[PDB]
Amino acid sequence: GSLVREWVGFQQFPAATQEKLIEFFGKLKQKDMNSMTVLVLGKGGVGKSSTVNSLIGEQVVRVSPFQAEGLRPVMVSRTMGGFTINIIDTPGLVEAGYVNHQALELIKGFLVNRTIDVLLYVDRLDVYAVDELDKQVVIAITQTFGKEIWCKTLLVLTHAQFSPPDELSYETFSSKRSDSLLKTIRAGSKMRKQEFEDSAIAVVYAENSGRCSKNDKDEKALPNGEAWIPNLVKAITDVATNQRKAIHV
Ligand SMILES: Nc1nc2c(ncn2[C@@H]2O[C@H](COP(=O)(O)OP(=O)(O)O)[C@@H](O)[C@H]2O)c(=O)[nH]1
Ligand SMILES: [Mg+2]
Repeated sequence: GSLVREWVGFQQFPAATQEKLIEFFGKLKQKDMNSMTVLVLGKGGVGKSSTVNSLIGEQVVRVSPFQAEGLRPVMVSRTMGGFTINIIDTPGLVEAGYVNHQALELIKGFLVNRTIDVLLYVDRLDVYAVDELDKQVVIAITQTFGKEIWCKTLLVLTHAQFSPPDELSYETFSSKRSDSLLKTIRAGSKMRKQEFEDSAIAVVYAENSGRCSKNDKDEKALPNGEAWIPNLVKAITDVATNQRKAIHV
């Protein structure tokens, strides 16, 4: 009785987002790609589940303030028009004051005979933190995966609609928060520091909350003004298309 699931969530996205999303995917189909596997890593409570639930369009993955449990990666697979998109929602990687290696390989296991196209690294925008337990996370990642991971990676900051209190210019605030994070990755995963500049990772901002508010065509927009879901897949898409090796060997 099961083959996969009909992306009922898509029919749910506003028109401008539907037709925009139909474009990006149309690209892969033509490049002989009728599937896309996205992974999602990061610390707990950053907004992995919230975001995935956002992209697919339904309540697939469960969100939670206390994301101290979980402990087993779930894959979400929806299809339509002959195209299949799947996201792997990985459990938090920080387990009480430190990286959780138990689960980190539990992830490395979930994907043994698989192929990854895009990896999403999430953290929160509303954080001003010089997080270095952070620097740890960035290491463990390169430890399990490695060289290919960051080239096929993307940085997502959630709570993209965080009004920086008492001091301004969300743009002056956003970058410092993006830069450092990028900086921690260029530096943390030792390989990249000079070469980092060679390819560049890039960032995408997201606002999963139901209070995000809209725009002309009723699609979740950022303060910046554009739709984050639509342009977010654009990114997952460009990365899925650029022919680097993929999480391999
Ligand atoms: N990602 C995200 N979470 C938000 C946002 N606004 C509020 N939240 C809250 O932060 C929590 C994130 O939970 P979840 O995504 O499950 O964390 P995960 O463990 O990384 O998957 C939710 O319970 C939301 O109530 C937002 O813009 N983005
Ligand atoms: Mg989760």
